[PDB]
Amino acid sequence: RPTFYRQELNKTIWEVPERYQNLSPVGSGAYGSVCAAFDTKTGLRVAVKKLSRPFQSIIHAKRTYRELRLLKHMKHENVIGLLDVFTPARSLEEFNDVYLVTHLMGADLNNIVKCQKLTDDHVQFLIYQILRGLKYIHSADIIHRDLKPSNLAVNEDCELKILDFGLVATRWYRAPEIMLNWMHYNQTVDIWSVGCIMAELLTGRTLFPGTDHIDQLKLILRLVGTPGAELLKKISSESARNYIQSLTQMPKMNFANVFIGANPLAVDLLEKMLVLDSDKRITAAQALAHAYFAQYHDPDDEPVADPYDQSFESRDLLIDEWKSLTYDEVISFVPPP
Amino acid sequence: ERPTFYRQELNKTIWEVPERYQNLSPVGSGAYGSVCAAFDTKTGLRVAVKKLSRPFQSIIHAKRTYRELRLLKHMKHENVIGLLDVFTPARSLEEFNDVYLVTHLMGADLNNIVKCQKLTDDHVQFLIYQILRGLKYIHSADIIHRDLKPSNLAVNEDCELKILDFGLAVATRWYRAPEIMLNWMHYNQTVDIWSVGCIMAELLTGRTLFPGTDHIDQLKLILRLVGTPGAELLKKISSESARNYIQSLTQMPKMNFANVFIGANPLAVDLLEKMLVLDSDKRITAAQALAHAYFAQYHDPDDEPVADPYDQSFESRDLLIDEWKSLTYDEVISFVPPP
Ligand SMILES: Cc1ccc(-n2nc(C(C)(C)C)cc2NC(=O)Nc2cccc(Nc3ncnc4ccc(N)cc34)c2)cc1
Ligand SMILES: Cc1ccc(-n2nc(C(C)(C)C)cc2NC(=O)Nc2cccc(Nc3ncnc4ccc(N)cc34)c2)cc1
Ligand SMILES: CCCCCCCCO[C@@H]1O[C@H](CO)[C@@H](O)[C@H](O)[C@H]1O
Ligand SMILES: CCCCCCCCO[C@@H]1O[C@H](CO)[C@@H](O)[C@H](O)[C@H]1O
Ligand SMILES: CCCCCCCCO[C@@H]1O[C@H](CO)[C@@H](O)[C@H](O)[C@H]1O
Ligand SMILES: CCCCCCCCO[C@@H]1O[C@H](CO)[C@@H](O)[C@H](O)[C@H]1O
Repeated sequence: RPTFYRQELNKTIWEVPERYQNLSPVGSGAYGSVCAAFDTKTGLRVAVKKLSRPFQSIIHAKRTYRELRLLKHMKHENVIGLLDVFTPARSLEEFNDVYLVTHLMGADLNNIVKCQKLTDDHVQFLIYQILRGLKYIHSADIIHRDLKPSNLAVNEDCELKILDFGLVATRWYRAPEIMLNWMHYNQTVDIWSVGCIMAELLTGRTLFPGTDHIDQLKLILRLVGTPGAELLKKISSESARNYIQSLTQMPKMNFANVFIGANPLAVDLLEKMLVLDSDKRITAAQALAHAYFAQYHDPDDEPVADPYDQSFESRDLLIDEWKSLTYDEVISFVPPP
Repeated sequence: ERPTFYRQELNKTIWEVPERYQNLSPVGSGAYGSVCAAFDTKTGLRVAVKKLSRPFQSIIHAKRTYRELRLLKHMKHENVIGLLDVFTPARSLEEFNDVYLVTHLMGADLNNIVKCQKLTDDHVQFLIYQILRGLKYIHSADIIHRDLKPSNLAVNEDCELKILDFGLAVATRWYRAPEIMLNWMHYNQTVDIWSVGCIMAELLTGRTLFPGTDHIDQLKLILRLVGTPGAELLKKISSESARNYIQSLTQMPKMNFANVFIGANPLAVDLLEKMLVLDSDKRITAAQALAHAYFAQYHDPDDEPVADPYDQSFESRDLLIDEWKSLTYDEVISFVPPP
């Protein structure tokens, strides 16, 4: 049980153990605020996320538990891990604030696509690592839903980690079914995003730079073509089917022609990721075994999540219970080596 | 007059090297590069061949590649690693993507030794003399090693020592100067003298001086020996919160080192006192240490050379990857082997 100190930073109170020094705001919003800090115990730069109003709404209370529980179980080279979690509170009664701590990310993938023309091997290595972390995330029944270059931390050695930085437009990497307000969607949405990211690493530019969601969808159909009869058989929404069925047919462009400078294996993989029908998209685990990643793929070193349930929508509790569940997860936390 | 190259794969790694280098076997690997031991048929020497990893894949890697080549091309001293050769398979700048560095193959490091024998005082004399002689040279080129530790000091069968950097990816923190762990933003050469003091102590006692489990523990262990900061030193810390923090600790006196290192040569103890001072401005320098009576058997003021002027101006430049690559290529092409 450390000694805590108290400061204000941009109209928010930060109560943090002595071990973290030189707290410097690096971002804030309705989900949390983050400070970069110096971890005196380790000498590493850390990010300290203070969650915003964690128990003031039921949805906040729930988000608070979901994030801590998830992050406590994320133990993979290509996924953000939890270095520390704390609270200034000394008991459950006083418990109203939670702080999450991770390795500070310097650079993201967007910092990289804006600095240089990537070689093929550099694209192989980056997309390999995305797919490796995603295979692990998906095996826990988690969908990322916002994969984009700014949520992908890349160090000096091109070692990549998936985070969620939310506190380069999201719409640009987003699966069409999300933009269409689909009833359910699944983890295949994130494969669409990876397709958009890989394209951009291959050409240097945003694949579908839409100005709004409808422009976005227009650009997508232009490349991949209008839905086929097989896909239409699976659209539940009458008004959607009506609209989609009105459109003039658009053919699928030849990707080998679009991406004329790219490795044909890279082109082949993009064709398997950027498919309208999400059921026909390649999965993260299947994409790892694609020839494009032959120099990187190791089926005995592409691990999957631990057995804890991370997908528990059914639980309909009250703020107080989500609160004590969270409090227990904080107290039981064991730091990584 | 380009050599003929042969290709092979060692550990998912392609090694393309001139025929002169035979019998490659991998001896180390990591994020910075991979190393193979080899036999240089031209010279009859065993060599180490280090293939840099992803040399031009990032701006940071590109500048590291250049930095390492420049530094190794400069180092011409008996107690410091020298460059025997540098090569690339590339025939032009437009082909240039791989860099290989060749040095004399080192047998053991100093760490292998301390574990394996209790060292005589003449033995510690010789090893520490050679570290300071190399350090005097490195420091004279305005280079700071920053990671001096037994695993970065190679020692042959004749007890001849070279400083290098074996790192490719025994804790560094154990030999690290207290100000580096305090995040002092403008540290200087004297950090390496701290490290030498820690290494000498270990050679005398046979055990790590300050085996800290983290940065805080490390500092605790250091203060148990050297004492909590004096009034002189506290005044050099301009942070009120830092000052008050240190003052609220249980105050530790300085231990008398002669009372700590039992049975050691009194001269070695005196030298260690001069190296392990908390205030870096008060530490002995490498040049000064060489003249300490501890090394009277070894010291020769006419055989402790300094480096030719070293142009480090690149460090302060922010350049493109293909610019760093082109500059590295110039240095590959201009390399002249040592006779
Ligand atoms: C409700 C909820 C649930 C889960 C997440 N979540 N999910 C994930 C995946 C799926 C990738 C494992 C990750 C999160 N959360 C997450 O990343 N949280 C988090 C925790 C601590 C710090 C940070 N943020 C940052 N970490 C490191 N460097 C940073 C640099 C700048 C900056 N603005 C934020 C940083 C994020 C987010 C929200
Ligand atoms: C980015 C960068 C810059 C500079 C260095 N650096 N600095 C120095 C000083 C300060 C001592 C001059 C030396 C290095 N680099 C360095 O030693 N590189 C290097 C080059 C070639 C081979 C080796 N490694 C080895 N050399 C000889 N025998 C070995 C035996 C085993 C093994 N695993 C490695 C060996 C290291 C290292 C990295
Ligand atoms: C105008 C653009 C048409 C968009 C078509 C998007 C098709 C999305 O793909 C659909 O995803 C669903 C949700 O995961 C699945 O249930 C469906 O089976 C699948 O076909
Ligand atoms: C699955 C698709 C269902 C929703 C798509 C509706 C978006 C319509 O598209 C929009 O509407 C205008 C006409 O209404 C058009 O002139 C424009 O193309 C566009 O702004
Ligand atoms: C255990 C208490 C922590 C000690 C903190 C020491 C950090 C000193 O930090 C240094 O202090 C100097 C003081 O003028 C400044 O010149 C430097 O810029 C600053 O980095
Ligand atoms: C908690 C124990 C305090 C350790 C204090 C270490 C003092 C280091 O020494 C300091 O190093 C700085 C960096 O070069 C110099 O600028 C200062 O002049 C010097 O006093």
